[PDB]
Amino acid sequence: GGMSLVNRKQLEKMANVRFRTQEDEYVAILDALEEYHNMSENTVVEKYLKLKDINSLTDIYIDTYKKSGRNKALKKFKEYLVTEVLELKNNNLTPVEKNLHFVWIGGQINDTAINYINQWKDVNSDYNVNVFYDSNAFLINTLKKTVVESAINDTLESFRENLNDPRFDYNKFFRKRMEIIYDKQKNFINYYKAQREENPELIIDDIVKTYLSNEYSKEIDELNTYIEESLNKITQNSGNDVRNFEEFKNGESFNLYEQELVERWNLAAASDILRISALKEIGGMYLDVDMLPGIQPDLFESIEKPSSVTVDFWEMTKLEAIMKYKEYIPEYTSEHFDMLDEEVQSSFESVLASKSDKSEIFSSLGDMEASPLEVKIAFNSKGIINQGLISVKDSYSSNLIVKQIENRYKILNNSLNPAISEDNDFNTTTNTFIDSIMAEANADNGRFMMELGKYLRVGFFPDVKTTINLSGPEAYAAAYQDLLMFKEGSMNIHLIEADLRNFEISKTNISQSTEQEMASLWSFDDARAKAQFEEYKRNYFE
Amino acid sequence: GSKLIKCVVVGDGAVGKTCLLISYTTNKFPSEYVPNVFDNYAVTVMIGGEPYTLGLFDTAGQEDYDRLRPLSYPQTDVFLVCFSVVSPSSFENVKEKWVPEITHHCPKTPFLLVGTQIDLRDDPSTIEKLAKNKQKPITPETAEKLARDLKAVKYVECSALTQKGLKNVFDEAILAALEP
Ligand SMILES: Nc1nc2c(ncn2[C@@H]2O[C@H](COP(=O)(O)OP(=O)(O)O)[C@@H](O)[C@H]2O)c(=O)[nH]1
Ligand SMILES: O=c1ccn([C@@H]2O[C@H](COP(=O)(O)OP(=O)(O)O)[C@@H](O)[C@H]2O)c(=O)[nH]1
Ligand SMILES: [Mg+2]
Ligand SMILES: [Mn+2]
Repeated sequence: GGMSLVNRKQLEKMANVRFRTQEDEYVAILDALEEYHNMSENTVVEKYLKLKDINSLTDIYIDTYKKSGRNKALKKFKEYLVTEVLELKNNNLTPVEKNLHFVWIGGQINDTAINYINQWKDVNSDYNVNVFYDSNAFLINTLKKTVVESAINDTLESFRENLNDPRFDYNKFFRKRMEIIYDKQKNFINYYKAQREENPELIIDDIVKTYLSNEYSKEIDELNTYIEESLNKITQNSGNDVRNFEEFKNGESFNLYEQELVERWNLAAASDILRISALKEIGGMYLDVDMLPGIQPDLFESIEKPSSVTVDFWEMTKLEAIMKYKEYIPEYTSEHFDMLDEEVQSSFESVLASKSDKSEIFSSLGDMEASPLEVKIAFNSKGIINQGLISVKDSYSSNLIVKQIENRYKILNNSLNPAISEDNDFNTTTNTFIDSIMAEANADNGRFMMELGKYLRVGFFPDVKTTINLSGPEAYAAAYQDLLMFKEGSMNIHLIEADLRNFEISKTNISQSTEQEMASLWSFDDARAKAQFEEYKRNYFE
Repeated sequence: GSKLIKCVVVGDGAVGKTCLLISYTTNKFPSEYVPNVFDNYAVTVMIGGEPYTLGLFDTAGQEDYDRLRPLSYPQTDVFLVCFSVVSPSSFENVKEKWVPEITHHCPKTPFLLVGTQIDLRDDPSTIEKLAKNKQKPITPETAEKLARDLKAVKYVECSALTQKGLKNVFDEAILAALEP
């Protein structure tokens, strides 16, 4: 597609100037560019790192000589470098280790998550399946459920005293609920820190159930049975304990993992940090437990798609039909399928009747190849999302994402830790936190900082998506930019869709329009917040 | 495009800001759900045989983010000040909140006044529950006057659902960002 990179001869012709001294900085560039070409027995990582040297060399020439006439030629040389990265990425490939990585932490894996995972097992017999759990942390979801429920009723006690709606909308409800959740959550953190200063060998679940027994009179026998049932269930479903994943545990992002797991009860974020380190150290394809295998290309491409239905409507309808007539997943929704005409419905009933094996319904992954430089990512509505990742073991980008997540957590904790150290209510702690954010905010990180200031709200307030910017897809784009701009710790993303499309995965490798993907486990929108309000009102009145 | 146009979409919660940018950049209204993706709303446009990257940024309209939101305002070339024509509180917050806020942080930056959800003008259900007060939907003539009064460049209507005036809103957004 592109154009071969310029030779040592081709660059002097390009960067030629008259009355020129051939500088030591300029020769350094030619010297490095010559070596790059006779490097035909080296791996792509060594090659990539040459290009990084070349670019860093080019940049010091321009910083030292700001009026030189070669600058305008060397900048165009730089653009050739970034093109060669894509040449590196596309030609010399490596087979991807046949590992499918899932992550379910914080509580018991439900049958929907297992049913979905089994669809990946049944059609990828050659694939080692790994379902990551954290044996010390089975009670985080129970703790969160108890504290949030407690906070819903405490919030509604301040609503019964008052009338229908003087100014008591769903907006005031989630604001007041947020203040009460932050007092309870801070109380648990304070208890968690005190117990690990007393004896730091205590596991997380041991501290959670004493806290639950002491504050909510929870029967510890029923919680040890939940733990034993959750450990039993995951160990029969390809479980891999995080605690026996030593490279993660000894890593620098484990303190970040436990921050979200224990302090924030954000398991989406904890899962964001763990997934990338599992690729860096084991390699393979990571998948979210709400993602299904890809449907076979020539299937249902006999039924004409009606004009009166969205494409995205059609993609959901497919899976619904499969499950309705082939029942591979029980309790799967049928609501989009049940909204078509009887004739187009029986069209689905005919085509599916004609198939016997699940190989004839879901594509298999098979032998997959990829570049040692790249981590491939899934695309959704013209945007990257880490709900599908393919990476070669110890890929250059995989390390770049980890450092990107680590860097963002450094900025956050820098501004957050001083504020939470002062033991004040939510509103005061927010205001102190934001004061610090604005001080460290410029035009390059402003938009990222804009999102950090909501960090305490994540998973308890409507329309808060800080996790995306901290541990999620933003850090993957900033990494891809780091790769393409021979940089470390990119913040201001200058890349567009077509740039990022370099790292997509075939839409035939994942079905993304699943039932469970429509319900986010860590985020909710305004509309779903308004619903919850009338739901809580009636659940309290009963 | 070697030249980048920062357009920042501003306005009250639940006026159709997010759906606006999704509908425009993907040609698909997100009726089903919004996936938790890195947004990266960036359209390449050719104008007088010169390539431009149009950068679109969503914002949190709510009071709770009144101090965080302007952190994204620097380097802004054009604002879409948005209001739902079936929500006169969103329209009355254009004069009272949004136009002051952008003239405070970006005083020389032009802004389009943008009507959203126009399809819900001719919607049975939403009229009579609105008609349960003084409230009536906002006429394009009322909003064209507020545009002139507040020194907006233009008034533009659109529906993210029917994509009706949708392409025009953003066309006029680059025109604001190139005019003196
Ligand atoms: N009828 C109609 N509804 C819309 C339109 N744009 C958005 N909506 C809906 O109105 C609500 C506005 O939400 P959103 O787009 O998130 O606005 P934001 O909160 O201001 O970003 C959502 O429930 C949308 O589904 C439109 O053009 N027409
Ligand atoms: O209680 C939870 C909730 C989420 N997750 C992890 O976080 C991912 C995010 O799932 P979701 O689809 O809810 O995220 P979204 O797609 O809404 O960003 C899941 O697949 C899990 O790996 C988890 O381990 N425990
Ligand atoms: Mg929005
Ligand atoms: Mn999901």
